Amino acid sequence: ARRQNGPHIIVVPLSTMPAWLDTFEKWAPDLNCICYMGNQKSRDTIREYE
DNA sequence: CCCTATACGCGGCCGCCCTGGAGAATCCCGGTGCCGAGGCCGCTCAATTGGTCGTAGACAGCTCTAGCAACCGCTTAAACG
Repeated sequence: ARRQNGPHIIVVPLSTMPAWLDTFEKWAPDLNCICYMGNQKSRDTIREYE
C-alpha cells in the first residue's frame, strides 16, 4: 500500500520460527521472505546467492 | 792226705723311684690421687616494672560491583567409542 518494499528485518525466537514461516507462506505468499539459520556455509550460501 | 783249680752266694758300691717343706705368682682390700661434673660467687647488662602518650585498628555507616546457586536456550567443536 505505501510502496515501502525495502529490506525489513524480523528477529524471532528459534522455537516459534516455523510458526512464523508457515504464516509468511500462507498469508503473504507474494513476498520475498527469506530465512536465516545454519552453520557458516549455509549463511554464506544465503549471503552470496540470495 | 794235702794241694789246687772251680763253681756258687753275696758285702759293698752305684743308680733309680716315691714324697715332703720352702718359696714364688695371684686375687682381694684399704688408702690416696686425678678427671668430669655440679654448686657457689662476682660482675653486669639487658629484661622488668611503672608511668605517659600517641595512634593503629576495631567498629559503624553508606555505596557500588563481583560472585553464586540453580535454571534456561543455542551452537558447535571437542571428547569419546
